[PDB]
Amino acid sequence: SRRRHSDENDGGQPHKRRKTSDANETEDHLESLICKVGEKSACSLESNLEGLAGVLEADLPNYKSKILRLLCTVARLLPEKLTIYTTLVGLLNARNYNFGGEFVEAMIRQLKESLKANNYNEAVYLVRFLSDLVNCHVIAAPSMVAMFENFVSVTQEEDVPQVRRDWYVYAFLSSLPWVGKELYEKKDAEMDRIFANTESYLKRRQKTHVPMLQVWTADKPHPQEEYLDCLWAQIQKLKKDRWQERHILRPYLAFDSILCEALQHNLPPFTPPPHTEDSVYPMPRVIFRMFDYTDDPEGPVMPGSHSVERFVIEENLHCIIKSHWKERKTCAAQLVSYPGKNKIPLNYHIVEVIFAELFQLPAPPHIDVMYTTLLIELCKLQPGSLPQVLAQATEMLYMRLDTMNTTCVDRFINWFSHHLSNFQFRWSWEDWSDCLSQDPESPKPKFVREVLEKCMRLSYHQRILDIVPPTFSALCPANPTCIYKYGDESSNSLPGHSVALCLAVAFKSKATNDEIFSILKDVPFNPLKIEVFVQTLLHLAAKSFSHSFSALAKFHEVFKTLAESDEGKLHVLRVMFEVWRNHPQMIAVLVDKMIRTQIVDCAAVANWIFSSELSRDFTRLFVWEILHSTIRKMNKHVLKIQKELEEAKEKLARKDGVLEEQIERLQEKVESAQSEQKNLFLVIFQRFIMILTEHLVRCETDGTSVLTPWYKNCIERLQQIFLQHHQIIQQYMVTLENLLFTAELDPHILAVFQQFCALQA
Amino acid sequence: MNQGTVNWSVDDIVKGINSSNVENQLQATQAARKLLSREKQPPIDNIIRAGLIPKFVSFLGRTDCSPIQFESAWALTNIASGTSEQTKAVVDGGAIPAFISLLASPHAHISEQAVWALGNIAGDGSVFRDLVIKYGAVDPLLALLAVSSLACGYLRNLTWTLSNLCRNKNPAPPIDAVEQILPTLVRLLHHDDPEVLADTCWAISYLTDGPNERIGMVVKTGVVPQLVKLLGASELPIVTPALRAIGNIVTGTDEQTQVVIDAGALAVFPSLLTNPKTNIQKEATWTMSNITAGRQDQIQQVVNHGLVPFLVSVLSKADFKTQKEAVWAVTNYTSGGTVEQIVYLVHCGIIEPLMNLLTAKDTKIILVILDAISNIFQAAEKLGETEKLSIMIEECGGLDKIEALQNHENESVYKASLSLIEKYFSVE
Amino acid sequence: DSYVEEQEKLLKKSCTLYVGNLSFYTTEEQIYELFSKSGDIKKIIMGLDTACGFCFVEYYSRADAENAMRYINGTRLDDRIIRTDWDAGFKEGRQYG
Repeated sequence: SRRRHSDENDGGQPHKRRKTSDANETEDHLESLICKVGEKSACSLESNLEGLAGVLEADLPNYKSKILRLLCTVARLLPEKLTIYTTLVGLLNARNYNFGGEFVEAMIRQLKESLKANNYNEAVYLVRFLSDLVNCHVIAAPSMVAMFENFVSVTQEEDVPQVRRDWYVYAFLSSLPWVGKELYEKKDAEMDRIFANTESYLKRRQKTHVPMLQVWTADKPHPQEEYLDCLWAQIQKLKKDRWQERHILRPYLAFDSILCEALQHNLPPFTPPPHTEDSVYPMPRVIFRMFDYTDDPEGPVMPGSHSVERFVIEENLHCIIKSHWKERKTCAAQLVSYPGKNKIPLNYHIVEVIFAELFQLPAPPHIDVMYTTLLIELCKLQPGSLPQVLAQATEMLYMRLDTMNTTCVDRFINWFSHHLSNFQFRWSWEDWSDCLSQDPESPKPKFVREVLEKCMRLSYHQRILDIVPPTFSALCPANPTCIYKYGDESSNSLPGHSVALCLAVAFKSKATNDEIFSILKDVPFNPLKIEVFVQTLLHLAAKSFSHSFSALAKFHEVFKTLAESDEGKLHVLRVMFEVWRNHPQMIAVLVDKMIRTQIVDCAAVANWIFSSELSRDFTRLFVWEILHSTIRKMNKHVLKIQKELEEAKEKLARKDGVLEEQIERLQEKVESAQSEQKNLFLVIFQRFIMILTEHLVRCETDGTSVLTPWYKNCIERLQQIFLQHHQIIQQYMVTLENLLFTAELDPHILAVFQQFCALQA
Repeated sequence: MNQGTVNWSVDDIVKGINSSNVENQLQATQAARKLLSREKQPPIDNIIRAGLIPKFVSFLGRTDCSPIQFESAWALTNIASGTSEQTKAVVDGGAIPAFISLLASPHAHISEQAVWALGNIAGDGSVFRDLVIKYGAVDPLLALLAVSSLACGYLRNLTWTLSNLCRNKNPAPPIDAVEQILPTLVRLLHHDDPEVLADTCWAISYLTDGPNERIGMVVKTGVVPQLVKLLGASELPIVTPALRAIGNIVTGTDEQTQVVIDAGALAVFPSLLTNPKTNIQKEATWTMSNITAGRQDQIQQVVNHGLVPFLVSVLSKADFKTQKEAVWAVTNYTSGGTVEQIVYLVHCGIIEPLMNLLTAKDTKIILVILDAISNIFQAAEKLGETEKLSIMIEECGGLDKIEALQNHENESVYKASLSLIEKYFSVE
Repeated sequence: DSYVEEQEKLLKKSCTLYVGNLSFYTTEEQIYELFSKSGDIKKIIMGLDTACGFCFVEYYSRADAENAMRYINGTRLDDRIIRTDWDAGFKEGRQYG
C-alpha cells in the first residue's frame, strides 16, 4: 500500500558548498575602479573609459544595482569629475539601453531626495550631470529643455522666498556651459522664451543682501557682483559666442562613433517639490573678484570676469577643495593638476579661489586655518611660480583695504601674520609706507598695527620691533608688561594702599582664602576691596599664563565672593583690564578662565565690552575676539545640554523612574541655558543700537559726517554678529522685530537687520 | 616574489602564519584562502598537512583583528567543504565551538561566514550535524533570524545551514532541535526570495521524510497550505522540494493525508501530472499512489477532482519509471476502493494500458498488476459481471499476456497468473 | 582623512596632543596663540628637564584636536617644524624629559 521514496535519496541537493567569490570584495573593487578612473595612468583617459565600460557591462548581471548606486554617488559627490562619469554612463548606455534608462531614473529619484532633505548644493551637481548626459546621447534635449522650464516656473509660485526661486534659476543657468549649445540647437525659440522669463525675474529680484555680503564696497578695480547677475552676464556672453566655450574637457567627443549609435532617453515631467515651512535654501552669494588678465601679462590670457570659463574653472576648484580639504597635501596636489582644454593661468585661479573661500560672507566653507596651511603646501609644491603670485595677491589685498568688510579684514590679518610666522616674518614693509602718513584710524595703518600685534603673539615683542623698519616703530605693539597700581610709585595716599601691602606680603608667604578675606575686611559689593585684591593678585602672578590661572584657581573662593553681584563681576573685569591693558592676549585668556569657572558670566563680559573703560580700544581686534569667544562658549554650552537631554530620552527605550526625573531636570536646564543665550544676544544688540544711535543722532544734530572710521567699524561689527550666528539669531525674529529692530529705528541700523533677513528670504 | 597574495607556496603561508607580526599573518591567511577558493583543485590536503588548522582556529578568536577572523573563517569553510576526512580535520581543530562564538560577531560578514562553515560541517552527515547542534549552534542561528530585513546572501546562507541541521537520517535530527527550528522555517516559507523558499522547502522535505511522529510535527505547524501553494510556483527549484515534502507527508496517516487534500493538493495535480518535467510527473504520481492507499472517501475526492483520467494517461503514455508509480496508484485504488469506484476506474479505460505493462522486465511490477486485476475481479463478482470483465481482458490481448506468464522464470508470477487463469478463464 | 589595542581605543577618543620638535625658547603663550587657531584650549603643559622642546595641549572637544592634527601639525614655529601626535592623556611625571 503506502511506499516511501525509493532509490533512497533525499533529492540530491549539494551537501556542502565551497566559497569561490565574495560579493563585498567585488563591490569594493568596482567602487575602486569607478572612483579612480581619470587618475594618472600609463594609458589615456579614453582608453581607460572604454575598458571600464567593458568591465562594468560584464558585471551587470549580478552587480547592476551596486553599479547604479556607485555612479549616482559619483554623480553627486564628484562634480569636478563630471564629464568623465557622464562619458562613462554614455558608453554603458550605448552598450545597454535599459541600464541607461535605469540610471536616469535613479538620478531623478536621488535628485528628489536631495531636494527634500534640503541638500540643494548637491542637487545642483545632479542637475548638471543630467544636463551633460544630453551631450552623451543619453538624454533627449527637448526633455531637458522641458525640465528647465518647470525650474524657471518656480519664479512663479506665490508666497515663497526669493532664495527658493533663486536656486532653481541658478541650477538652470549653471548647467548651460555644459549643454547650452545642444539645447539651443534643438529648441532655440523655446530657449529664447525661458531666457525672457528668467531675465524679467532677475530684473525683479531684490538686492538687499548685497552690502552685507561683498568683500569690498568699492566698484574699482573690480565690482563684487551678486551671484546671479554675474552668471547671467556670463551666459549672455556664451550666447553671443554661439555657445562655444574654450575650457571644459569632454571625453565623449572621442566617442563620437559609439555615442551616435546609441539611443536617448526622455526625462519625465518634473514637479519641483513644493516649498514647505521646513525647507531651507542656500543663502545668496557675491562673487569674489581680484584678478584680471592685466595682473598676469606673462601668462596665458586670463579668461574674463564675464566668461563661462572663469565660472567653470572656479566652480571646479571649489569642488576640489570640498573633496580634499581634510588632507592638505592631496588637496594641493589635485588643485595643481587641474586640467583644461586650453592653457590658463592656474596659479592665479588657485590663489583667487582660496581667498574667495577665506573671505566668503557669512563664513568660509571650512575652518579658517586650513586655508593657511593649504597655501603653504601649494608654495612647497610649486616653489618656482606660486609664491610670487601669492606675494602679488597680498600686495593687492593691502592696496584695496579701504572698502574691505571688517569681518574679512580680521581673516586677512589672521592669515597673513600666521603665514609670515612660517617664514621668519619676512616681508617688505617699506612697500606699505603709504600707511605711515595716513590717519592711524584708517584701514591700512590699522591693518598693519593689528598684523604686528598678531605677529608678536606668535613670537615676542623684541622680535617684532627688530623685523620692521625703524619708521614703523610707531605701528609696533606695546611691551606687554602689567601695570601695578600700588607698585613702587610713592603714592602712599591712594585708598587701600596699606591693605595692598598686607595682601602682597600675605600672597608672597603663601596665603589661604580665609587669610585674604581677613585682610580685606580692613578696606573702607565693595569696589575698593575688589580693586586691591585683583591688582595685587594679578601683579604677583604676572610672570606667565599658568601662574595666573593658578592664582585664579587658588583664590577662586575670593573671586566668587567678591563678584557674587553683577556690579562685582563688572568691577573684576574693569580692574583686570587696568592691570593688563598692554597685554591683550592675557586679557583674552583670563576672561576665558573667569567665564569657564564662573567668576564672571557672559552678560557681564558683553556689558564690559561696551563699557566706557573700553571705549578707546573698541575698534581693536582683540576686543571682538574676546566677545566672539564668549558667545561661542554660550552656544557650545546650550548644545552640550541639548545633547545630554537627547541621549537621556534616547536611553529611555526604579531605573525608569530615576531616568525620567533626570530628563525633567535636563529639560529644565535646557530652557534655562537657552534663555541665557537669548539674553546675551539681546544685550549685545541693545548696546549696539544704543551706541550707534548716539553717534548718528549727534552727527546729524551737529551737522558732521556720519561716516567715520569709528562708525565703519561699529556698523560692521554689528553686521558681524549677524553673519557669525545667523542660525541662532533666526530663533529670535519675533523678539528682535518687536522690541529691538523696530520700524522707527534709525534706518542705518535697521538696514543691517534687513540685510540679515534678506539672507533666508 | 609573489604578486600580492595571489598563488603563494604553502611554505610562504606557513612562514607568514608563524610570524609575530599580525600583518604578516593576515597576509598569509589571505594567501591560504585564495589558494582554497581557486577554481581548480584547491590544495586542501597540503594545507591540512602543513598543520594550519589550529592556527586557523586560533585566528577565529583573535577578536581584535576583524580581517583575520574573516580570512580564516573563509579558509576553514573551504577545507570543510571537501571530503569527510577534510571536514573531520576542521572539527578536530575545535572549529565548531569557535564558529558558534563568531555567530555573535558585530561584523555581519564574519558571522555570515561562520554560518556557512557550520553549514558545511553539518552537511557532512548525521554525526557532525548532531555534533554541531550539541555545541549549541541552534539558539544563536535562530537568534540571527528574528523580527528580513537582512541582506539576501545572508538570509540564503542562514536558510541553507538550517536546512542541513534538518537533514539526514540514522538518526534523524534530535526532536527538540526540530521543534525549535520549525517556527523559523514556517516564517521562512512565507518570505519572497526564490532561493530562500527553495531551501526552506528542502528543509521541510527532510523533516517529513520519516515516521508518523516526524510528519506530525510538520503538519501541526500549519504549513501544509503554504506547501500546496508553492507547488504552483513557476520556479522548478521550488516545486521539486515542495512536491517532495507533500509526497512525504501522505506516506503518513490517513489523517495526515487528509490535511494535504484539505489544503488543495488535488487541484494542482492535473498540472503536475502533465508537467513536461518527467521527474515531476514521477513524483506527483508517486504521491497520488499514496493518496489512493487512503480511505474510500479520500479515493472519492481523487475521483471528484477528475484525477483518474490523468492516471490512465500517465499509465499509457509516460516513461516506465512514471508508469510504475501509476501501476501502484491504480492497484492501491483497486485495493481500498468501493465497487462503484472500481466501476468508474474500468470506465476510464484502465484495463488495456494495465495489460500492456505485463511485458515489463520488472517482476515486482508484474505482481502488482496481477494484484490489481485480482482486485477488479473481486468487484466484478459482487456485481455478477465477471464474464464481461473476462471478455474485456481477452479482447485487448490481456488473456494472451496472462497465459504467457505461465512460462515466466519467476515462481510468484507463475502462481499468480495461474490463479487468475483458473478462477476466471476456465469456463466449463 | 590621513592626518588624524586598548590604546588604539584611548587615542581615538583623546582630546590631547603631544607636541614635539619645539624650539627650546618657544613659550606657553605662543603655543596658546598657535594652537587656538583650531579651537579652544583647556590646558597646556610645557615639557621640562628648564625648557625641553615639547608640550601637551588639551582641547575641550576632539574635533578641535583633529583640526590641529590636520592643520597645525607639520607647520613651522620659531623655524622648527612642529610635530604632533595623539596622546593617551597627560599623567603626572610626563612633563619631564
